[PDB]
Amino acid sequence: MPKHEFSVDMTCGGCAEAVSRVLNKLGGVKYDIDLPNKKVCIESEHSMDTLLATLKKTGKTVSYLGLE
Amino acid sequence: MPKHEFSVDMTCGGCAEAVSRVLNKLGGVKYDIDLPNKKVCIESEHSMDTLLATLKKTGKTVSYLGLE
Ligand SMILES: OC[C@H]1O[C@@](CO)(O[C@H]2O[C@H](CO)[C@@H](O)[C@H](O)[C@H]2O)[C@@H](O)[C@@H]1O
Ligand code: IUM
Ligand SMILES: [Hg+2]
Repeated sequence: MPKHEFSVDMTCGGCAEAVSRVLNKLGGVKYDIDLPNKKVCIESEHSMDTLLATLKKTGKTVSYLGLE
Repeated sequence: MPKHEFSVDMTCGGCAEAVSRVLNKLGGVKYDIDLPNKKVCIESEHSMDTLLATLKKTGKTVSYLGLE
Protein backbone atom coordinates (compact mmCIF):
# COMPACT_ATOMS: atom_id res chain seq x y z
CA MET A 1 0.00 0.00 0.00
CA PRO A 2 2.69 2.55 -0.98
CA LYS A 3 1.54 6.20 -0.97
CA HIS A 4 2.85 8.41 -3.81
CA GLU A 5 2.49 12.16 -4.41
CA PHE A 6 2.64 13.87 -7.84
CA SER A 7 2.62 17.43 -9.18
CA VAL A 8 0.15 17.99 -12.07
CA ASP A 9 -0.46 21.48 -13.53
CA MET A 10 -4.27 21.45 -13.59
CA THR A 11 -5.84 24.89 -14.15
CA CYS A 12 -9.63 24.32 -14.04
CA GLY A 13 -12.26 21.83 -12.88
CA GLY A 14 -12.25 20.22 -16.31
CA CYS A 15 -8.55 19.47 -15.86
CA ALA A 16 -9.31 17.64 -12.59
CA GLU A 17 -12.13 15.61 -14.17
CA ALA A 18 -9.79 14.38 -16.93
CA VAL A 19 -7.18 13.27 -14.36
CA SER A 20 -9.95 11.33 -12.59
CA ARG A 21 -11.00 9.57 -15.82
CA VAL A 22 -7.52 8.29 -16.74
CA LEU A 23 -6.96 7.00 -13.20
CA ASN A 24 -10.38 5.28 -13.13
CA LYS A 25 -9.43 3.61 -16.43
CA LEU A 26 -6.18 2.20 -15.02
CA GLY A 27 -7.85 0.81 -11.91
CA GLY A 28 -6.37 -0.55 -8.70
CA VAL A 29 -5.88 2.94 -7.26
CA LYS A 30 -7.14 5.10 -4.39
CA TYR A 31 -6.58 8.79 -5.21
CA ASP A 32 -7.15 12.35 -3.95
CA ILE A 33 -6.98 15.50 -6.13
CA ASP A 34 -6.13 19.01 -4.81
CA LEU A 35 -6.85 21.44 -7.66
CA PRO A 36 -5.72 24.76 -6.08
CA ASN A 37 -2.34 23.30 -5.12
CA LYS A 38 -1.83 21.23 -8.30
CA LYS A 39 -1.26 17.98 -6.42
CA VAL A 40 -2.45 14.37 -6.80
CA CYS A 41 -1.98 11.66 -4.15
CA ILE A 42 -2.20 7.97 -5.13
CA GLU A 43 -2.17 4.82 -2.95
CA SER A 44 -1.52 1.78 -5.15
CA GLU A 45 0.52 -1.36 -5.82
CA HIS A 46 1.14 -0.29 -9.43
CA SER A 47 4.75 0.82 -9.96
CA MET A 48 5.72 4.50 -9.84
CA ASP A 49 6.69 4.08 -13.51
CA THR A 50 3.14 3.04 -14.43
CA LEU A 51 1.51 5.81 -12.38
CA LEU A 52 3.77 8.46 -13.98
CA ALA A 53 3.06 7.23 -17.51
CA THR A 54 -0.71 7.14 -16.90
CA LEU A 55 -0.77 10.73 -15.62
CA LYS A 56 1.27 11.93 -18.61
CA LYS A 57 -1.49 10.68 -20.95
CA THR A 58 -3.52 13.77 -20.01
CA GLY A 59 -1.05 15.98 -21.88
CA LYS A 60 -0.35 17.89 -18.66
CA THR A 61 3.12 18.55 -17.17
CA VAL A 62 3.86 15.99 -14.43
CA SER A 63 6.61 15.53 -11.82
CA TYR A 64 7.18 13.37 -8.70
CA LEU A 65 6.90 14.74 -5.13
CA GLY A 66 7.91 11.46 -3.49
CA LEU A 67 6.61 8.88 -1.02
CA GLU A 68 4.58 9.92 2.03
CA MET B 1 -4.58 15.26 -46.71
CA PRO B 2 -7.92 14.02 -45.31
CA LYS B 3 -9.45 16.55 -42.89
CA HIS B 4 -11.10 15.09 -39.77
CA GLU B 5 -13.40 17.11 -37.49
CA PHE B 6 -13.85 16.40 -33.75
CA SER B 7 -15.73 17.75 -30.74
CA VAL B 8 -13.54 17.93 -27.57
CA ASP B 9 -14.80 19.27 -24.22
CA MET B 10 -12.10 21.86 -23.44
CA THR B 11 -12.86 24.43 -20.71
CA CYS B 12 -9.68 26.55 -20.33
CA GLY B 13 -6.47 27.45 -22.15
CA GLY B 14 -4.73 24.62 -20.32
CA CYS B 15 -7.17 22.13 -21.84
CA ALA B 16 -6.28 23.31 -25.36
CA GLU B 17 -2.55 23.15 -24.67
CA ALA B 18 -2.89 19.55 -23.43
CA VAL B 19 -4.62 18.51 -26.65
CA SER B 20 -1.79 20.05 -28.71
CA ARG B 21 0.83 18.10 -26.75
CA VAL B 22 -0.63 14.63 -27.28
CA LEU B 23 -1.00 15.37 -31.00
CA ASN B 24 2.59 16.66 -31.23
CA LYS B 25 3.75 13.36 -29.72
CA LEU B 26 1.83 11.25 -32.24
CA GLY B 27 3.35 13.27 -35.06
CA GLY B 28 2.42 13.59 -38.72
CA VAL B 29 -0.40 16.04 -38.08
CA LYS B 30 -1.53 19.60 -38.85
CA TYR B 31 -4.28 20.90 -36.55
CA ASP B 32 -6.44 23.86 -35.53
CA ILE B 33 -7.86 24.09 -31.99
CA ASP B 34 -10.92 26.29 -31.26
CA LEU B 35 -11.54 26.75 -27.52
CA PRO B 36 -14.80 28.74 -27.41
CA ASN B 37 -16.52 26.31 -29.80
CA LYS B 38 -14.88 23.18 -28.34
CA LYS B 39 -13.66 21.81 -31.68
CA VAL B 40 -10.47 20.33 -33.14
CA CYS B 41 -9.76 19.83 -36.87
CA ILE B 42 -6.94 17.53 -38.04
CA GLU B 43 -5.27 16.99 -41.44
CA SER B 44 -3.36 13.71 -41.39
CA GLU B 45 -2.69 10.35 -43.00
CA HIS B 46 -3.18 8.51 -39.70
CA SER B 47 -6.36 6.45 -39.46
CA MET B 48 -9.61 7.74 -37.96
CA ASP B 49 -9.21 5.19 -35.15
CA THR B 50 -5.63 6.24 -34.38
CA LEU B 51 -6.63 9.90 -34.12
CA LEU B 52 -9.74 9.17 -32.01
CA ALA B 53 -7.80 6.93 -29.61
CA THR B 54 -5.11 9.61 -29.24
CA LEU B 55 -7.70 12.21 -28.19
CA LYS B 56 -9.62 9.76 -25.96
CA LYS B 57 -6.60 8.87 -23.82
CA THR B 58 -6.43 12.45 -22.51
CA GLY B 59 -9.47 11.73 -20.36
CA LYS B 60 -11.60 14.40 -22.05
CA THR B 61 -15.02 13.85 -23.65
CA VAL B 62 -14.58 13.35 -27.42
CA SER B 63 -16.86 12.62 -30.41
CA TYR B 64 -16.41 12.42 -34.21
CA LEU B 65 -18.21 15.04 -36.34
CA GLY B 66 -17.17 14.48 -39.95
CA LEU B 67 -14.63 13.97 -42.71
CA GLU B 68 -13.53 15.84 -45.82
O1 LIG C 1 -13.87 26.72 -16.00
C1 LIG C 1 -14.48 26.40 -17.23
C2 LIG C 1 -15.88 26.93 -17.34
O2 LIG C 1 -16.59 26.78 -16.10
C3 LIG C 1 -17.60 27.76 -15.99
C4 LIG C 1 -18.95 27.07 -15.78
O3 LIG C 1 -19.15 26.09 -16.80
O4 LIG C 1 -17.27 28.68 -14.87
C5 LIG C 1 -17.12 28.16 -13.52
O5 LIG C 1 -15.70 27.82 -13.22
C6 LIG C 1 -14.77 28.97 -13.23
C7 LIG C 1 -13.38 28.49 -12.93
O6 LIG C 1 -12.51 28.76 -14.03
C8 LIG C 1 -15.25 29.99 -12.19
O7 LIG C 1 -14.36 31.15 -12.19
C9 LIG C 1 -16.63 30.44 -12.51
O8 LIG C 1 -17.09 31.38 -11.55
C10 LIG C 1 -17.58 29.22 -12.49
O9 LIG C 1 -18.93 29.57 -12.79
C11 LIG C 1 -17.50 28.59 -17.31
O10 LIG C 1 -17.84 29.96 -17.13
C12 LIG C 1 -16.05 28.41 -17.70
O11 LIG C 1 -15.89 28.66 -19.10
O1 IUM D 1 -5.58 28.17 -33.98
U1 IUM D 1 -6.65 28.89 -35.13
O2 IUM D 1 -7.71 29.61 -36.26
HG1 LIG E 1 -8.82 23.18 -18.15
